[PDB]
Amino acid sequence: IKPADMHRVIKRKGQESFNFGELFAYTKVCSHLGCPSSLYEQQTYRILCPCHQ
Amino acid sequence: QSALLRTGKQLFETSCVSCHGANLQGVPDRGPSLIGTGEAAVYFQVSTGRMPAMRGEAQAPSKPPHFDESQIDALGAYVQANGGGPTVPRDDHGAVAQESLIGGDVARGGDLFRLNCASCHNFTGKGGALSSGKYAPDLGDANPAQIYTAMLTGPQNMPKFSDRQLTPDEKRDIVAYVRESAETPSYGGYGLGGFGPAPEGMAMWIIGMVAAIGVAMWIGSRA
Amino acid sequence: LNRPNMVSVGTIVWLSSELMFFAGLFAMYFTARAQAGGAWPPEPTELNLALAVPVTLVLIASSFTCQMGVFAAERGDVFGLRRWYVITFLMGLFFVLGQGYEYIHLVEHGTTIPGSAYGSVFYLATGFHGLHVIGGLVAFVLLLARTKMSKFTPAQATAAIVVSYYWHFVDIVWIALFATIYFVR
Amino acid sequence: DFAKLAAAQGDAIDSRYHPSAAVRRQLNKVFPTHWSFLLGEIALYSFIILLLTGVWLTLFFDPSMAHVTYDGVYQPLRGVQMSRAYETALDISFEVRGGLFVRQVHHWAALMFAASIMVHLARIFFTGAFRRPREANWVIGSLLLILAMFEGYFGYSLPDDLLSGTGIRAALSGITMGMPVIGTWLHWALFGGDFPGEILIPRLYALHILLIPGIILALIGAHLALVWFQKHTQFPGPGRTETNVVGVRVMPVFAVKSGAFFAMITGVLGLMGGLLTINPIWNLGPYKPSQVSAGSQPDFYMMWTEGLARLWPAWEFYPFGHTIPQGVWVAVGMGLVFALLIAYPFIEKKVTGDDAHHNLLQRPRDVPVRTAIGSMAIALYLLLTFACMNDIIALKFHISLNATTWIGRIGMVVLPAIVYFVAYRWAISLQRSDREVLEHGVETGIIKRLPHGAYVELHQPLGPVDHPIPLEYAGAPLPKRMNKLGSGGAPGTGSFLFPDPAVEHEALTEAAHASEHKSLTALKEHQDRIH
Amino acid sequence: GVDVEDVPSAEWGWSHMPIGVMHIGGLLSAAFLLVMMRGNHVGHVEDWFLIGFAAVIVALVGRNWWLRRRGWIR
Amino acid sequence: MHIEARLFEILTAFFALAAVVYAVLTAMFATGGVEWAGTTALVLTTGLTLITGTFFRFVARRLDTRPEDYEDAEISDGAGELGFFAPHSWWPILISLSFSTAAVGAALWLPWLIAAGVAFVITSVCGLVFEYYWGPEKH
Amino acid sequence: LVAFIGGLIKNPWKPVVPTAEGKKAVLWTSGWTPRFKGETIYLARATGRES
Ligand SMILES: CCCCCCCCCCCCCCCC(=O)O[C@H](COC(=O)CCCCCCC[C@@H](C)CCCCCCCCC)COP(=O)(O)O[C@H]1[C@H](O)[C@H](O)[C@@H](O)[C@@H](O)[C@@H]1O
Ligand SMILES: CC(C)=CCC/C(C)=C/CC/C(C)=C/CC/C(C)=C/CC/C(C)=C/CC/C(C)=C/CC/C(C)=C/CC1=C(C)C(=O)c2ccccc2C1=O
Ligand code: HEC
Ligand code: HEC
Ligand code: HEM
Ligand code: FES
Repeated sequence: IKPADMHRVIKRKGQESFNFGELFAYTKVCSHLGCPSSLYEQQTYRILCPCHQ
Repeated sequence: QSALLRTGKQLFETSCVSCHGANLQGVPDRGPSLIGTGEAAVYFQVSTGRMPAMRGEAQAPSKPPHFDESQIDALGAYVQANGGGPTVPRDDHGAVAQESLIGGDVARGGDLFRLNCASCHNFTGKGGALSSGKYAPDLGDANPAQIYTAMLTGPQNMPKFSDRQLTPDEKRDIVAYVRESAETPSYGGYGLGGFGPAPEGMAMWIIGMVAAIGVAMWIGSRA
Repeated sequence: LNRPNMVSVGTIVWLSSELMFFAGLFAMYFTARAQAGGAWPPEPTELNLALAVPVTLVLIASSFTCQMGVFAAERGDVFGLRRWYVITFLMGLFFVLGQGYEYIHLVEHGTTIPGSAYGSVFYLATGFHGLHVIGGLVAFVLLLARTKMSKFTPAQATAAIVVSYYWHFVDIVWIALFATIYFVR
Repeated sequence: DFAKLAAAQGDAIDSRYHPSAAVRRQLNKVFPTHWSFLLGEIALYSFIILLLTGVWLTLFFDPSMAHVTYDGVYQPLRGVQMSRAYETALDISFEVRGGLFVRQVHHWAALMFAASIMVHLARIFFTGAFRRPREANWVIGSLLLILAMFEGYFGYSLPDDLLSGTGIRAALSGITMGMPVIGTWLHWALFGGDFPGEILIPRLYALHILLIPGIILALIGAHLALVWFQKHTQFPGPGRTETNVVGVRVMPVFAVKSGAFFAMITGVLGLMGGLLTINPIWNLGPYKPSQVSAGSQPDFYMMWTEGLARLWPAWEFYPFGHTIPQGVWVAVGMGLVFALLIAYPFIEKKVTGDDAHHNLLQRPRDVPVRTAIGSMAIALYLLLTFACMNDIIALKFHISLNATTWIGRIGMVVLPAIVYFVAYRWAISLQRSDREVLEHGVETGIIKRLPHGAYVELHQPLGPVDHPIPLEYAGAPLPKRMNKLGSGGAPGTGSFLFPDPAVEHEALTEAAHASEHKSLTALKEHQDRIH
Repeated sequence: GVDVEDVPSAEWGWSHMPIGVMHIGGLLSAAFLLVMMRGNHVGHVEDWFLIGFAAVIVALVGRNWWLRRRGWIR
Repeated sequence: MHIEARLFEILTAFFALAAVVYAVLTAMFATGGVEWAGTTALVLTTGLTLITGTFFRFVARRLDTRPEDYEDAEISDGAGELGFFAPHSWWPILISLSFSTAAVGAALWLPWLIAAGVAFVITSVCGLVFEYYWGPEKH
Repeated sequence: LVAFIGGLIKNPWKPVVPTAEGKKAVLWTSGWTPRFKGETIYLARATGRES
């Protein structure tokens, strides 16, 4: 994450300490049907899965 | 260069200040700051013709360039010197390297493209749609330096591929694979846009099935 | 025959409107001829006036044959009309092929639509005229099929007459455009 | 020389098997000549192509999920680690002469098989041929449709490439895994474990080359046996009745027509397999769980399913410690659809109470409710199909992805209702047009101004006049153009450039006119006598 | 459920659907459009589109029901 | 039919006068010589009216007076047959849909959609033109 | 029927995957699951090439 946007980060309960500064790590497996949700839009910080959008 | 920097500034002050603030800090709700983007970002934005923009929307589309190669170089020098950041790979004669950027390993470039790039355009870079009005464009009509600087400076909703995330040899392999996929003719016949089963089904319904039904109507009878 | 034929008058007025469309194209051409400065056409353009004359002559011959086919169809002879219109179709096809060949040779010599303003106007005007020629060829094919599918009534003769009207308008427009491009320059 | 051989062979055959009565019965069978009755035959002929090319493809395909390095001729994949199935598919496309052609003809034949099954289903549904006694034949057809869909799915899943592997992972793994009680058990029975296993491709290969083709072959055999011994339906017409079949005998008109249609369909499939590229696997690369592509769509006969999964709005349930995901909906969806397709004749039989023997087809305009339902279902299917392709539509036609998603979501409700309304009104309006023609006569397009100024159109009555006596609708099409009743005359006979002598023109035109009168007279006598 | 004057070819095939099926179909379609407002989306333009289409459907059903209840429409 | 012709060459006379006046007044007293866009359009407007008027004049030179061109005419003079007017057709909507497919394919620059629209246009125009000329089916 | 289908029936919850907390089912584990209670698991990029 760009630091100018790190104030916008909302953290999940029980995962408040999973990032190392600006670097977050998520699964690359969609929670819907298991396709690789592998489209990272940086200016919206949106992870997109092409199998079902 | 004093002449080069002055020409870059005199181009920038009549093409970019209304959105970029005339001191390269962004205009609040027109454009972002231009400190640190560098010659590579300027080259990819202008030589593609995306920039100057005209409307604030989901995505600024590619257009014919608004300047020439020398003017793009002057603007890149201006923005680089006022800030500082990545540069375009140059050639032995002062221009930007085009054939030199074409890598050797095309299988590795293909693997890297499919891991990093094909997720947003497609297998062969034919383009793909994004969330809200945005999309990843077709890569066919883009020379190697544009590909390299698009990897190097992710413009908008493109992840930024630094020189250590994607090394220059990796970047050249990806450039080589992209150019090879753009320039390769289809072997099975007419490539139906390179998108897969959707144009195939449309062709079957509009050519094969139409011809089959017409032949049935010719052979059979009405009433 | 104490009344006028309305398919003919409708074709005539529509052909006048198409003349107006080519007027727009001519206005596009004449402008940027006065802005070049006299270097018209500019290099690397060198008009191939050795293939442009033959296709012009073939178009004039096709107009003559089309009028002869009209003469055939005015007396109810469907077969002579078919023959003259097939000859006209073949010669118009030859004209289109020659235009395409000149296009190819010009594009090979660095004269393109994005390449120059002269290229832009030249290919725009000539290509639109070629599209009109291709429409005329489609009209010829459709008319021949319709003559094949029913007894040759005076309605068929009217259809042939108006198709010939369109063909005459097309080659007259080509005569004007040839005189404007390869002679006035 | 061949007449004696034919006579001796016939004598030997009759002395050994005495088939004369049965062969004569099969040669005299009468088949109606409507063009739509050819639609099913397309699904037959493509299937035969699918057998032939299929056998060819079995001589070069190794369906192993074992991983190897390519070292083939295709440079842009040299040294890439891939499964053995993907490598053998590449070898077919590049190392076997005509292998790419056979692959493409096979895939095109699969697409035409699916499409022609759909069009034949539309014909059967709208003409009402599913009615008694032909309900079981509709059931068999529906089973064949489902089997063909899944057979094609398995087929293009056979070469383990990125697109097909992504489709496998999405549908066959994700949907199966999420089923309420037995989902993981089904997944581990099918895959032998987790999705990226080692047995999936051989199992699908066995299912796809032997099991499903065998089931489809048996079902097509039973299907055609039912069609043969339950003689074909027909549309109401001049000589037609519920107790007869009017058409042509098998020998030789029907046999030659069917053979020529087979040859022409094979020609179309060969031309498409040569000139059009389908499934260029080498551009997709080997399947890798870490990679995916933007254009992730199955072959079109499955597209609707994905569209459903794209449009259903993230509705999940959480019972006591358990999760019911969104994919479950999709499964139920498909189930319901298939159910609603299999038991339609019985649903309509219950609803309308119509349980009478029917051999005369219905024109779709004469059944506005069923036509409206069929148009509604077609609209919904098309909408789901296009919602599957909404990423490509968004890319090519400038529209946002969320816009297409919400258009699809609202449409899967609004559009079927509009289409039902429009189809119902359109069918009744076609009925009204038929009645208008029957009651005033055909409008000839000729306008006369009477001496007092009356602009009248010349009507050509189809029956006697008293103004015509209004005829009664008999379920048959009516002419509405005068060129279709012969008013357009005949052109001068010749070679399109040169006429024949007028004596030959007179002889041919008079002979044709006499033959047309003789045919119409024969039909009229048969109609009059039987009724 | 129809007459030859309304559907000319009524004797030939299924030609009537009870108006109850259409009325409850409209109500259920409106309910589905409304219930699609519960889910995962930041924006609220789609909610207004759903509300507008549901309003149109409910208005059509209400008008049809009212006119059949008063006698004009049959 | 003298009136329609006469109106067309009246328009032709005025348009020719205006075109020549514009050409002369732009050749001298303009910034950059002849304007070359109004002049061209005015000259070819003159040509449009000239073609229509000339054809109508050739028709009037070859025509005895019709009822509608004849004052003191009686309806009974116009009695008889008028000709063929199409009673109904659904081909125009198909032609328009085909041209719209082509227009969309050339607005969003998609050559495949342009080709599909062009093929659909040829097919629907064939259907329109052939509609009243297709014979009875052979069977 | 039982002796036919029974060869395909596999328990998805049979513990087969080692873990720093014993044996666990496949669906509960991935390659990120530590295996000896202090295992250093690196986030490695795919170079797409030996190593
Ligand atoms: C059955 C007829 C088929 C004839 C086949 C028989 C020909 C014999 C040999 C065939 C050899 C193959 C032909 C040339 C070999 C070849 O493939 O040429 C492509 C060209 O494709 C195009 O667009 C050109 C479009 C013009 C074709 C028009 C015909 C299409 C018909 C079949 C569609 C009708 C169905 C309509 C559907 C909708 C109708 C319903 C509404 C490359 O275009 P390119 O300029 O490089 O750009 C691409 C971009 O995807 C991108 O820009 C990318 O960047 C590039 O990499 C390249 O892929
Ligand atoms: C879902 C939705 C609302 C979409 C709207 C987008 C759109 C088409 C807007 C057009 C503007 C509008 C609404 C005009 C209305 C006036 C009318 C009635 C126009 C009719 C003409 C229309 C709508 C044409 C569109 C047809 C259409 C959307 C087809 C589906 C697109 C498909 C299947 C493309 C498949 C396909 C692709 C993607 C290729 O790349 C390719 C490359 C080479 C050969 C073939 C192909 C090929 O077939
Ligand atoms: C308002 C219409 C602008 C004009 C005038 C110029 N730029 Fe721009 N720029 C604008 C926006 C809204 C954005 C970001 C969103 C987008 O669509 O790109 C940009 C971005 C750039 C960048 C890239 C910044 C990055 O971090 O990658 C560069 C290098 C850039 N702009 C340069 C640039 C130049 C050289 C201009 C004159 C030709 C110019 N901009 C004008 C908005 C606007
Ligand atoms: C997220 C989706 C991605 C990823 C992972 C990649 N690209 Fe692409 N790309 C994306 C967008 C939204 C854009 C638009 C640029 C803008 O609007 O300013 C692009 C653009 C390109 C381009 C320029 C194309 C042109 O203008 O002609 C290229 C050459 C390109 N992208 C290539 C590319 C490569 C090589 C990638 C892997 C390193 C890659 N992209 C990934 C979206 C996305
Ligand atoms: C209704 C019947 C069938 C359908 C719909 C069907 C469909 C398909 C499809 C679409 C493919 C993808 C091919 C590609 O993308 O390259 C495929 C592959 C294959 N098919 Fe079929 N098929 C059918 C029957 C058969 C039969 C009967 C056989 C064998 C006799 C067969 C053998 C194969 C093989 C071996 C492959 C994989 C090899 C390859 O992909 O090149 N198929 N099938
Ligand atoms: S698998 Fe990611 S949205 Fe379906």
